[PDB]
Amino acid sequence: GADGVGNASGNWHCDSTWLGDRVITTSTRTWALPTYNNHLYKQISSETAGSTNDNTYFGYSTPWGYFDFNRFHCHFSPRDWQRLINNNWGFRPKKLRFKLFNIQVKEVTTNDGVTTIANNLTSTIQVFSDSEYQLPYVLGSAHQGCLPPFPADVFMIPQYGYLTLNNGSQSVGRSSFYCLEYFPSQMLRTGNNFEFSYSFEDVPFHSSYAHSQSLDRLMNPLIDQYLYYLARTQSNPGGTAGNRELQFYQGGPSTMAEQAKNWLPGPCFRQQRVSKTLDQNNNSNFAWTGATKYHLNGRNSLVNPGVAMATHKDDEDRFFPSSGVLIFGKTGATNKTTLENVLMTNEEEIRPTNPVATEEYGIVSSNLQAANTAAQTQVVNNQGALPGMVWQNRDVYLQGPIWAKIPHTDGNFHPSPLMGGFGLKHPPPQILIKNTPVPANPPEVFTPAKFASFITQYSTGQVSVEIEWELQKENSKRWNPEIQYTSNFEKQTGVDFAVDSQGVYSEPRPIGTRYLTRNL
Amino acid sequence: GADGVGNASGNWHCDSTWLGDRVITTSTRTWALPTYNNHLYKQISSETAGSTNDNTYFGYSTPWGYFDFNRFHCHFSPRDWQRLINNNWGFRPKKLRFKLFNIQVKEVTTNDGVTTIANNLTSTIQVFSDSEYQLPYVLGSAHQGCLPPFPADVFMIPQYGYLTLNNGSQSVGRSSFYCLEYFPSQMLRTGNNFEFSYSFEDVPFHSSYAHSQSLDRLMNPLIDQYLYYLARTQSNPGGTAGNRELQFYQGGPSTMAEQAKNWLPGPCFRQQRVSKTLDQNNNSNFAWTGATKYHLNGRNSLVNPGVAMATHKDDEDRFFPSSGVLIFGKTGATNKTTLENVLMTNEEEIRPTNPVATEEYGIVSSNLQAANTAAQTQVVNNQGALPGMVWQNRDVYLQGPIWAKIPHTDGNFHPSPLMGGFGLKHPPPQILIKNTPVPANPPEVFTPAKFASFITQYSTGQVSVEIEWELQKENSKRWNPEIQYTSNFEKQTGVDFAVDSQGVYSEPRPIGTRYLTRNL
Amino acid sequence: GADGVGNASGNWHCDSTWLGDRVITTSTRTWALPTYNNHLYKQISSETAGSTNDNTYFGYSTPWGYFDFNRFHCHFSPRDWQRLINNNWGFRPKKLRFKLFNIQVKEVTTNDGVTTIANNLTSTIQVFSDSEYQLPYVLGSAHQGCLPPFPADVFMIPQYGYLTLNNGSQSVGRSSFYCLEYFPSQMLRTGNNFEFSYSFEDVPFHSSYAHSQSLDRLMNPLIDQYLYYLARTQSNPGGTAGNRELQFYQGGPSTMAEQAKNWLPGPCFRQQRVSKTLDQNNNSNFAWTGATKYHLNGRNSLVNPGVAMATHKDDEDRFFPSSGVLIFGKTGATNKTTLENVLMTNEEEIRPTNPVATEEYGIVSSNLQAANTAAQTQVVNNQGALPGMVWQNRDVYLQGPIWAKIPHTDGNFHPSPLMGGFGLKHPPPQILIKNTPVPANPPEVFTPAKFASFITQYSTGQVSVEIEWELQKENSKRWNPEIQYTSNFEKQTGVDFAVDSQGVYSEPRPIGTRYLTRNL
Repeated sequence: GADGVGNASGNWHCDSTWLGDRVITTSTRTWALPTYNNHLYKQISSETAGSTNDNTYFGYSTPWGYFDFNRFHCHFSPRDWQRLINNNWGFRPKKLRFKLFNIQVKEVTTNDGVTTIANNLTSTIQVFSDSEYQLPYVLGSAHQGCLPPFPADVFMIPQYGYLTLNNGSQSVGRSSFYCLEYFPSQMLRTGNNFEFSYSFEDVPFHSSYAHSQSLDRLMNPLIDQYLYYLARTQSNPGGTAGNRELQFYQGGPSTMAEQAKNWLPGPCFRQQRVSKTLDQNNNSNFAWTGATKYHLNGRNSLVNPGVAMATHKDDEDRFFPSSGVLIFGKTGATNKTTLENVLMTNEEEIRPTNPVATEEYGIVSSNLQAANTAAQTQVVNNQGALPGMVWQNRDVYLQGPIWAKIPHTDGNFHPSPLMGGFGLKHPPPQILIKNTPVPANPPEVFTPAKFASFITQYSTGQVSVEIEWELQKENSKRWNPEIQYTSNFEKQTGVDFAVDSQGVYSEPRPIGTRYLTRNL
Repeated sequence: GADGVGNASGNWHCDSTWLGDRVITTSTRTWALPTYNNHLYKQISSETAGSTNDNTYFGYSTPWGYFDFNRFHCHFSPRDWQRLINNNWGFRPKKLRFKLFNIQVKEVTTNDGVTTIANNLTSTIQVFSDSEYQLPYVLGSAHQGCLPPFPADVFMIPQYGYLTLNNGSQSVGRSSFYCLEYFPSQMLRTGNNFEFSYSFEDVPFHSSYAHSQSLDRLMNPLIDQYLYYLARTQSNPGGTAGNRELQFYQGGPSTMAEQAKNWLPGPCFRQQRVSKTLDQNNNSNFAWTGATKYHLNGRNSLVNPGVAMATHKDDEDRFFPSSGVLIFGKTGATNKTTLENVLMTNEEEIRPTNPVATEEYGIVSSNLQAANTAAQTQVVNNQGALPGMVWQNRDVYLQGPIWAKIPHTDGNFHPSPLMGGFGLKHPPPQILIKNTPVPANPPEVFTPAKFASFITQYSTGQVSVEIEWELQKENSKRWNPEIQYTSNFEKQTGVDFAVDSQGVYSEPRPIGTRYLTRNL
Repeated sequence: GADGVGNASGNWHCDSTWLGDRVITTSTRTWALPTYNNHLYKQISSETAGSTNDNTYFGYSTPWGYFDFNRFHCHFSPRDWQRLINNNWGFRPKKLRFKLFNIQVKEVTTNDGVTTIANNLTSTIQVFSDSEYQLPYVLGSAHQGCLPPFPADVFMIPQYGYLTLNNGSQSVGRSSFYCLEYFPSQMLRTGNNFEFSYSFEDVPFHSSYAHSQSLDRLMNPLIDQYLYYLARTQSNPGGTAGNRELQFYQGGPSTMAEQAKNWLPGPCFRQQRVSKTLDQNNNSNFAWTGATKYHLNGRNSLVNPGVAMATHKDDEDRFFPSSGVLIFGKTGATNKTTLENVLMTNEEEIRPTNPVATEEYGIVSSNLQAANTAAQTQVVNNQGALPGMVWQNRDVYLQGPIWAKIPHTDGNFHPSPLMGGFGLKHPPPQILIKNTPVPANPPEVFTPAKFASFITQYSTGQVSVEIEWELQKENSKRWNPEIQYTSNFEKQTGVDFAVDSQGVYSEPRPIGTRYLTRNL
């Protein structure tokens, strides 16, 4: 930064600019940063609370905080989100610009029950972004602490901490320890400000479209194929006795199912089906026991949300995959709630290309039939990738994560975040912030020991983030109208996506991007 | 077009030019276009014939016709096909040029049983190609209606129609309706002609070679490995009692199966085995019941032909996969025939890299053995892709489809048409053609109602299509002779791939591209 | 036109181009033109059918036809209409381009019950547009005969005819007679084509927005005015006796109605209220008797639809103004139908600025009160314009008229078509078309008499019209989502705005432009 105490270090700019094929969404917020761990790095482990072999962990908690803006509703208003999803077949991020400014560091003293807060003008904060991706990257794990959806809210910066390898609650030899004061970081007083600019690597557009066709129906309904299939292994029964014969027909309008096809549905990893009407569910706890989960190094980790698959079948609304959806809270919901409080997203738009998450991929022959032996088949619950598969990624939601970091590995298959958004090798850097320690008066005779005695203080200020988004226009020749995301129209006690009488902003429903349709 | 009634709008050119590494195959045909649906767009659905939940559909039938040239024998004579497959390791399309010309529109009137046909000189046809891929793409579904194999035949243009999303026999909200008079289309009288040129996107060469080695045999037979494997978990029995011991040998000439390898066979999705000798098949109808089929949105769709896999084992000719082959008709075969009438293709050339379609991929251990517990394994009927798999695509046949359109999706795995040919994001555009309506005399007092009264008329003309193909030469150092595609040699009542006494052209057998061999 | 018989005189182009702030909508149709009045100009009058003093008329019917493209659905598909109304605050026409081409003139002869139709190559049609507005302008009267909504339909050109001044069924001295062969007109054979280009005069954008505020509520709810009003003419009663006093309060949050305001609702001309539930209506025929109608030269003409006013009150959906709405037919509705067959439009979006069509404008004091005299007031059913009135024009609908011609008069007040659309001093010219007479063989000895003997013939061809529209973008800062025009979403037997099984295109509902909101 440049000037001194009585000069503001940056303006409030929160806006959205729709120009041509791009949109630039700027958002500004006010934040508050406490002092974490009394300026201490501490190791954390599951030893303190026994938990279970699956939940064991080992790691470190740091005094540093961090800035999270990895949810769309940070950058989008409900109206701006509506322009996007109604008018466009896809979008991707292009550029990023981050700013801290108008920094204030307060000192707080407690005497005789009365708490007093005063400006500390000479105290600093430390801020650095990790550009080289050297620290553990905890973004993209869909935690709390992101900038709020509503510009008028004030949010508290979350604490930074990370996990590493472990054996039980202990640490193995490969466990890493990172001191974050071992990086260069800019130190800022009230006149100083912080900024950096970032540029997204090239990624495919998100698909904001739903298919208007299905794989199995891509044919011409009027015309008959020139390819035979095997229709019958017996002669047409007259009610007397079946006689062995091989009969071949041509796929045609009459029978589409038997007709030949070039393509196959996407892969599935199956999951249990749960009903929203309680009396239709089994009486037992199958949530963890009957769960679909993957086994890694003796740990069973639930598969959530998992491979993208349609949530329910054509006519069945009430069923949902046990682990196979994203679930959001309604406003004023605790960390433990019932079905009425949650907001539950479903992917019904991927039914054309994708299996239903709660049902089989297909069925496959298990044996070699003969004259005495009868044909047997087995059900395919899980299927990996086969040549000729097509699928869709999970949808992105106004409340959902924007990106996640692709791990650094020898290989990956079609990397995309299974929660949603844009897989990135070099995602937006983590921004880390801390209150610099201010010692309380030292003893006046030299002792080597650690101080532990500090002035309790916190800092506040504003942060603005600006992302440039690229749009993919809708080319469709469809005659009839599209589906659109609309407002309620009929009267109601309060406006959706607006504050109530008490001042509490709320988002009544999740909103996905897939409305406009295109051919498959 | 340019000139008037009595001037021909284009020459007949049907030929093939083999030059260097390319071949240019031009083919001309004569066509006839009727009037479909009495100039009406009509919705079609399975409601009219109940069928079954798997065969339900919803869609639209259009007055428009379309040109199909998506089979090799359109562009290739049996001799030209023989030069290709004997001399070359691969081929791919490069350029495309399409022409309509010599257009004639006849009016037909029926009085007192006598049908009279006359030229209508002022009537037009409408032709447009969809360059932007905005309409449902029904090509690549292997329907009839393509240009005939034999240049002297006349073919009738098929009717255009498409399917969209449905719930049962009804339409959901995403069902699309396309009016094809909502595109710009060129209107042509007898002097006018139509042309456009297309350029194929870059695709890999088809493999016209068969491997001369197998994955498991890629080793050196003379030399012994330096890698141990676990040969025995007991001591060599003397006929007294087995004793626990671990014994390691080196893979060598003696035991190749136990020897270590870098690669794995391609993925499989298994299918039932059917015998061409009727008495060896089970007595039951397993065709649909014992079928291998995939489940998509509550519909069971047969998997045909499916993932490329060898049709039968080494010595077993008579068995074939239930759904796992392409099947062609002999001349004069109905839409329902027995085994003698069909022409059945097999892939035996992919036995080196690919599983047998009718048998297991492998076997895998199902449990953790201990002192009391005995080792158990389970059979792998289906396998998705694993690191280190190699496979071959299904072969292309003189009768088979050339290309198919890769769907527009977020992801796909090794897209290739499972029927065969070249997967294309931007395939050759659909060419759509229609007879422009000519109204019968109007009533002479104004009524708003739809006419429904038209002059019955049809159009004929010639169409030529020219594709430029790129060739991949045979580099082999193989000493001994290759296998080749040869003619019969011995006498027979009639020439193969030639007309009979009655004038009916016929193709006696399917012909694939894989003859010449190369190392694996 | 240029070339001869066997060369098409123009291409089919039907499309829509959305570029920046403009949209260019081209539409092509096929038409059929009969021979009207056996080539005769005939006078028409109400003398033939007595009717009533209000319905008397005098005029002329002409052999000429005319082209009508004065409805939006000619130029807009239901999807293109949806892009417009969802994304924009207004639109107006800019340019116009009209084309006739591919002309065909058929001769038709009837012998012994068999009707024969043949091309007549040397026969012509006559086409002229009236650029100087010299003929009676019958467009904008919302008649039938316009190009159909659906491009695949064929329409018959309506007959041209006009009315002039009359006394009863007779003609006064100012009655005008127009011969349309007294204008220059282009004569076209099958090779010839017709074209002209037109440019709309500058008009205000249509308002495609609904107001998000009302006139009476424009104030600040939190703050109290500095202006007093007279609250009470008696002292606050204690239950004993009222005492004369004058008391003044300040308009504030509590009482908004009494608060001072700068503006007034638009003018009203009142109309009767009819309920869609039959049992709530009076039992009588009040349709014509209780109608709202204006009296001009001894004729009572119904006021339809009339001055723009909200159709119903806030909570009352079922009521509608007797004459005060536009009413459309469902497909397959006769010229006499019941309530179920009609499609009825309502303006609820003008409730903020406009009176309810079925209720009073206001109430006004009728007398000078004194000590003995009590205050009296009268209801205002009709109100002309007052200083400080604001209002909204009636909405435009996909089925409704685009423009109407402002009469040429000494004065007008806020000219806009009361049906809807754009008032134009110089609207798009009338295009007039006729089949040129071809005489049957003359008698071979000279007679002066009129022929009356002609070859019966008709003509067909294609017509394309292209309008360039200018758009007004949506600038709103509104946080929450807008209302949008959406598709059905839930399943149904057939797609809306699409053909049925029989081929009949239908529009299920009327669609207005007002969805997006802006402040008042």
